[PDB]
Order: sequence, then structure tokens, then C-alpha cells
Amino acid sequence: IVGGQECKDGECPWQALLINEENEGFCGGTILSEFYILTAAHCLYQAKRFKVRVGDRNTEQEEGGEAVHEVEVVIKHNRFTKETYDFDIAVLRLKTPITFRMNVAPACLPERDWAESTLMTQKTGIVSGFGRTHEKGRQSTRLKMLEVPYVDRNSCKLSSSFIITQNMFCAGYDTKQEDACQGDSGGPHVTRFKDTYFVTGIVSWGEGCARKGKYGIYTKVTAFLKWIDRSMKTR
Amino acid sequence: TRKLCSLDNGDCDQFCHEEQNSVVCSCARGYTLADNGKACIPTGPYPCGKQTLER
Ligand SMILES: CCOC(=O)CO/N=C(/c1ccccn1)C1(c2ccc3c(c2)nc(CNc2ccc(C(=N)N)cc2)n3C)CC1
Ligand SMILES: [Ca+2]
Repeated sequence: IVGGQECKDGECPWQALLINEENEGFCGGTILSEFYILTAAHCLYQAKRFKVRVGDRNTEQEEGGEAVHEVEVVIKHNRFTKETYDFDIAVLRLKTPITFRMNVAPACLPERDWAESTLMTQKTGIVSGFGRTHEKGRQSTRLKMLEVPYVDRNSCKLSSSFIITQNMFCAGYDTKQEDACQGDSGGPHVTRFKDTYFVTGIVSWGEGCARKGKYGIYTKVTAFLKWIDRSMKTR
Repeated sequence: TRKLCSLDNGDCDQFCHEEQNSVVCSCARGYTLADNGKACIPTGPYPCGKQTLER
């Protein structure tokens, strides 16, 4: 996350971190329930084998609040392709249930129509992650969050050098130096409504980070609600 | 004056659907629709979408 702020205690409890064999985070994820994690299909290539860490806010010093979970089943959207990065979504089923507590709680899955008319129309959403804090740099050791304005699809497509499908959406600033970045991929994009946060997107890609005239690109969760519900029932 | 889910989300805490021409509120998993048929009551200490704050 370039810019933004540090997630304070309990502010981003649905954030999950995918960690490799060396126990280093390489992508984010969103807790959906005690057994399921939402992430980006492309993140599955960043590591042969990986685990999921929840409750972490500072990768540096382990404070006991963290918890590591092995993945039992990986459900990757069969249509994902690096050619277009369309269908950039995956669901992971853990071997053991997550214990919700301080800094560990699921984000709500909204209903499609309501989400599109009430959530997607909000002025802003919130993205978070342990990704790079600068286009060129190391991954953040601290979990950060950033308020990002929803960007109308028209401006989005015109600003992009690559095709923006209907399974994607833009969020962020035109010039302001705030945006998600490498490492935040697979992470949560949530929208607040009456003090309740709903998962609305998955950090997917972007042309650089916080680059002028460019926005952050996210997988549109509303486009896969049926697919997600389907995946959370063995299928 | 007539209007539904388009008017302040139909006064629903969460999901709002217009059935028959009337407002019908619903909630995400982990919540129960309150008696007033509008508010969503958490069933446990860590309902989805709620920050876990204390101070
Ligand atoms: C790392 C892969 O890069 C490539 O395959 C070649 O670049 N190809 C594309 C592309 C996009 C859409 C359709 C076709 N081709 C891209 C591209 C594609 C996938 C990418 C990427 C950059 N960077 C990442 C790393 N994560 C990332 C970076 C910036 C973000 C942001 N600004 N909000 C959010 C996430 N991933 C994951 C140049 C813009
Ligand atoms: Ca820690």
C-alpha cells in the first residue's frame, strides 16, 4: 500500500496473508468464514506451497495474536489467464477453522444486486495489505489500509493500456500518490455501509503503483458471488 | 410519498429487496433480522464486517 495509514488494532481483522515456505508474505487474502479465504488466482503462482496467516499486523515481531493455517483445498477459477488477467479469483479452504478474535474476523459477502446498487455506488472503498509502500521497495512489515475512490468505468478504460473486463473495476486516485501495490494482490477491497464492511474486490493488478493517470485494478467480487458461494460448498 | 430501497436503503441495516412493491430487509450470515424487520443483530462476538475495536 502506497500512502494510506497503518491498520490500528482491530481495524482490518479480515485481512489474511499468504506466506511461502520461508514464511514470508507474498500476497493478501480476505477471511470469508472460519474455513474460507478469498484471494487472487494469480497469487497461486507466487509459491509452490503456501500457508495462511491471520491476525498479523506486524510481520516483524510475532505478538501471539497471529495464527497459521494450512490450506486443504485450493479452488482456482478455471477461466483465469495471465494473458488478460481476467477472472483473477480463487478461494482457499483451510484444514483447521480460524478462531475469530481481536484482529481476526470475516468480512461480509454481499448480495449481488444490492452490492451493485448500494456498495459499488459508494464514493469510496478501503484496500489493505502488507505490499510495497513504493512502486520500488520491500514489502511492508506492517499492515496498512487506504481509502480509495471508486473510479467510473469510462475513465478507467480510457486510462488503461490493457483491457478492463466486466469482471474488473478501478479504484484509486488519478494523481494523488496513494494506491495498492505489488504484494497487496489477493488482498481485501471492502466497502463500508452503516458500520458494516462488505468484500467488494480483490486487489488484482495495475500499471505500476500510484502512477499518475493510472488506477488500481480489482477483481469485481459481485461478478463472482454465485461462483464463491459455489466454491464454499465443495465444488 | 412512495419510494423503497432507493430511499436510505429502505431503512435496512444491510440487504434491501423490494418484493410485491414493499421493502424487505435481510442480513448476511452470522446475523439475525431484528423484530423491527430492519436491524441486523449479530449472533456471535465476531460477526462479519465488524472491526474488532475496544478503544
Ligand atoms: C507481473 C505480470 O506482468 C505481466 O504479465 C506483464 O504485464 N501485463 C499486464 C496486463 C494487464 C491486463 C491484461 C494483460 N496484461 C500488467 C500487469 C499484470 C499483472 C500484475 C502487474 C502488472 N503487477 C502485478 C503485481 N501486483 C499489483 C501491482 C499494482 C497494483 C495497483 N497499482 N493497485 C495492484 C497489484 N500483477 C499481478 C502491466 C499491467
Ligand atoms: Ca506479528
